[PDB]
Amino acid sequence: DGPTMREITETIAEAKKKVLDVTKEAQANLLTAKHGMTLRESFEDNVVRFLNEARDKAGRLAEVNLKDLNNVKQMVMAGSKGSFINIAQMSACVGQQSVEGKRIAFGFVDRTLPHFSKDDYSPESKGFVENSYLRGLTPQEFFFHAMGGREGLIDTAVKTAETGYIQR
Amino acid sequence: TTFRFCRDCNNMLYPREDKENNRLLFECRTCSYVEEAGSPLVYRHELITNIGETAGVVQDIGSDPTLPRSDRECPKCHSRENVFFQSQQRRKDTSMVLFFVCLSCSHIFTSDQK
Amino acid sequence: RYRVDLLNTDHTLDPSLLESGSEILGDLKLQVLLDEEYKQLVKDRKFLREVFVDGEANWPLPVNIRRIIQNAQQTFHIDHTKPSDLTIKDIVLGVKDLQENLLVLRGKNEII
Amino acid sequence: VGVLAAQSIGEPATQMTLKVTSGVPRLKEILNVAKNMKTPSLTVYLEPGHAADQEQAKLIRSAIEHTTLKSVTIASEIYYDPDPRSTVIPEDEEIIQLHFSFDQQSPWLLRLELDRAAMNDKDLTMGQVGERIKQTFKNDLFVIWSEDNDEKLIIRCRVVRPAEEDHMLKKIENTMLENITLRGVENIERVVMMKYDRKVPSPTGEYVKEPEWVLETDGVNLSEVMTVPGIDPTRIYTNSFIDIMEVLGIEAGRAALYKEVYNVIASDGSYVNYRHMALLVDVMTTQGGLTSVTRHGFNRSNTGALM
Amino acid sequence: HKLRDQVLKALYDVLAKESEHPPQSILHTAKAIESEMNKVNNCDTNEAAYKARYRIIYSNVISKNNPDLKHKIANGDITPEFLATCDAKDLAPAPLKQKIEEIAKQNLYNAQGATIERSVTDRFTCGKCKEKKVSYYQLQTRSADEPLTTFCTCEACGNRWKFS
Amino acid sequence: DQENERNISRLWRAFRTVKEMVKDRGYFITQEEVELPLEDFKAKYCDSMGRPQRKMMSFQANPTEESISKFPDMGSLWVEFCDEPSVGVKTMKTFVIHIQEKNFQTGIFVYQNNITPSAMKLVPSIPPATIETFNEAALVVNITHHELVPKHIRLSSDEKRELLKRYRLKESQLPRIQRADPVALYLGLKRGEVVKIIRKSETSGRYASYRICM
Ligand SMILES: [Mg+2]
Ligand SMILES: [Zn+2]
Ligand SMILES: [Zn+2]
Ligand SMILES: [Zn+2]
Repeated sequence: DGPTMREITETIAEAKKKVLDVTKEAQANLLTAKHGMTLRESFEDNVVRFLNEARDKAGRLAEVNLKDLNNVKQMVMAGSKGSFINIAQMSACVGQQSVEGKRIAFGFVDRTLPHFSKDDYSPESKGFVENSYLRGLTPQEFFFHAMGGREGLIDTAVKTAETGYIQR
Repeated sequence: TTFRFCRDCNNMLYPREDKENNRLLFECRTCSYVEEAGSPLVYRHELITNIGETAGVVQDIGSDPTLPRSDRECPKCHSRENVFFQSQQRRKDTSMVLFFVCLSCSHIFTSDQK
Repeated sequence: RYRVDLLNTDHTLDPSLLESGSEILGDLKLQVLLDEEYKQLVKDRKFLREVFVDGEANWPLPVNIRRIIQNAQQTFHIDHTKPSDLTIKDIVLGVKDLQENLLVLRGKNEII
Repeated sequence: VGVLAAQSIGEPATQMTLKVTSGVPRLKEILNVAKNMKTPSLTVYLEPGHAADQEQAKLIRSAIEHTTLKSVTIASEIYYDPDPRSTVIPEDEEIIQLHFSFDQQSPWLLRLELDRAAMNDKDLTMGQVGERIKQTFKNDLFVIWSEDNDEKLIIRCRVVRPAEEDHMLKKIENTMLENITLRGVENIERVVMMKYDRKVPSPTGEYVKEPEWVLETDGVNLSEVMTVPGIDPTRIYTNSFIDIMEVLGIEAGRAALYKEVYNVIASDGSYVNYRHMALLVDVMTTQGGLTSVTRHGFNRSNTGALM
Repeated sequence: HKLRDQVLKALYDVLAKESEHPPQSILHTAKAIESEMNKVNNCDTNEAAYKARYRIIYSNVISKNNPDLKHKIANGDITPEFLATCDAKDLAPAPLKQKIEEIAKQNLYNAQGATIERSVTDRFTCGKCKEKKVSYYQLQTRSADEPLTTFCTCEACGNRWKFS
Repeated sequence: DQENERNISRLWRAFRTVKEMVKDRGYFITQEEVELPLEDFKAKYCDSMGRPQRKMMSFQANPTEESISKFPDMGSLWVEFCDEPSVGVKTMKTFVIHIQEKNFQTGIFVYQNNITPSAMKLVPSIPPATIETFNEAALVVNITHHELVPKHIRLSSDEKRELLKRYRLKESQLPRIQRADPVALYLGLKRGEVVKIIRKSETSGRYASYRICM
């Protein structure tokens, strides 16, 4: 529904604002430098925490809007198939893509992908798929989604052989 | 801690000691030229390094496209154009310092807030 | 939850649970039986608290009691009015009889 | 029962995933020991008499962590000071008259420079490290040092002698830097302390999540960390169960092993029943010693040639 | 007695070197000798810790920073207490002291390590405690034909479970 | 302080572990004795200013009435604390001869540091008297007080034979335990002995098991 979609949009927007504020603080060289962790590690932790909170909040918002005549709601509270995260990803937001915990690294020098200027850490440049499966993905986000899926496939293809050996 | 080469044959002078007047004779080993050094400091280690964050300032950084652009002013020329980039010395340990270079004054300046 | 007093005041039973509850209020014999059973219970409590050091109570165990006593109620129509005809001596003998008739190790020697 | 247990452990290892090792490779290591570490961590519990004293916890950390000169040396430089009893460096005169209130030494000064924070983080005043190297040799090195109250921390040292001294001093200071222990037991690296809690029995006979501080490490050793003061020697624990077995006997070995395997297989996809896991532990430990299921480990038993 | 007279000579030298050249020379050498006896009240040439405390006090007098300690010991600072101080970290001078506490505070901060904190929600209930403080995760473990795992982590008691 | 206090406290705690060794091995020691406080220990064993004198600090001990009542054959034991950091061949030779003369069958020997093989080649001499070696570093902390270590108890030969006849095993199908095991060395048992193990199970609480020291 329209108003709920608008609230989703502004929720993601204020999350982006929090991220930008943190980046300004970091680039102004005053940070708490979180204990046990290096400066960049603290920065990455803060931003990933913010983005995942955004995704969770938006998904909860969509779910609590959703009508009782909605059939995917009917299945998901009826047990069998689907999930909260499935509803959230098909309607509200995909969320930040992942390559072993760290988000998408600068394979190209200083940048993730050749469509941006160097030395960014804004989430859309490094791979936050803000959008949703209903609206489809901007092509950069499409690429990062492909990265995450490929990681899952290769992990399956190695773990199956090793677990078979070690079962025998 | 720098090296001084023998002027007579381009080989670095080595520390060797006056056995009686007690002076630093940087002597050549290739030829017999000898030289008196200036300070008793000879060897130097620096077990901790923290330098290199402003590397590779070429005279024409602005010719690259992929550097971003901003609107801070050069506090020498106050031109509103400038170019900024991350610290160059890529350790796991470095900072988020931005180094601003302006095309007009060709001058570098940072944004530290200590 | 567990402590019962038959001669003192504070933990005295309501005598309408059992029709022969009034007259037994005062017997030293049944009081002794209840007291030693209570001591047995508190020894079990100390033992469990030293084996499960955290205090987790949910554990995998054999045959469930709760369903059995529940359907016992739903079969034999317990009410809210009739005092039970159970007697204290009957209860505390029956538990120990079941306690021994449980059998995992057949045998005759001391070790078994 | 054995086949039942084997299948019941095998199948949920198939749907299991892949800082600290976990997952499939950790399970392979602990099922296939292979005394290699990759996370040799061991948790240390404090003495209960020190419940929450952070300074006490740091004090135990400073007692336990291994440190050499790498940990403390900022700067090293060499010098030719010709005068055996006066200094070419202007600043190092008060130090000279401190240590002057036994002459036949090379006039080749070696100079060191430390960090005050890296000294008193571990409560090393530099006085005992100066006398520490002094008692380390006592035969070849004059060792002269500053006060701990100065704004710069320097160690003055010269070789005594009964040519070529540059590279001997280089080798000597290299050995200096490398091998002089300062405090703490070796094979223990940077140690951190977390703020845990424990469902302790309440004094009124209930349970409460009372917090306490725990020392945690990134190396392994056992024969010494039990012996340090201020520690609980009873509840110490290590992931590397082979060392647990060696120090504590194979009963504690198999208990630790069962703890480890339960931890790995209950990180996700819990749970299997207890008895299967216990049977696996017992058949892997019923020889008086640990026996990995390899091409050789259980295979080289006095067992049927056909199987 | 050689160590006695040597410490006395050093003390007379450093108090004669003071900016307040004391005309009470006998009084200040009385201060010197009474500091000598209260100093040897620790060990009296029996342990090297006597020499260590001697180094501490001698260099503290010398240091400059600080110089005012000379006048303060000349006009007060009753030395039998200053046998039993051991308390060089709290003297000569105050700015270095303040530097010491801020160094120690930063060290204590850097000692205690990683504290990742498990962002939550409130929808599910605990499998054991049965309260709603539930925290989760996403990733997919098995083959591609199925969705994520929907990891669970309770925080009211610390319980873990899972939902399909 | 410097190392004197650590040396004193380490010696004190090693003495504690010693003492409880001998106590649970079955020799008769007053319950107050094992928690003897450190300052009292030092007052008992300071010579001049801080030095502990280990030579006289050793002691004899006697089997309990109960341990005699089950086990018919244990003579008095005897402990030792040599003061040299090394181990002297003549020193231990005097030790083993003193054991022989006093007619002892179990001789507890504690070394500060390494033992030269010449001073330990003749350790397995004079049967049936047996000689046992220990480091203070191995004795600074009682092993059994660790909570992962279950209770260990010893089997008489009679009840061991009863166990074999009941469970119909033959003497090799029991799970084993090494001679070089820490708890095995704590108990001091030798080849062919059976240790009953009581550990706190989780599906029945209390569970029994046995091992063989082979
Ligand atoms: Mg066979
Ligand atoms: Zn030349
Ligand atoms: Zn400018
Ligand atoms: Zn819970």
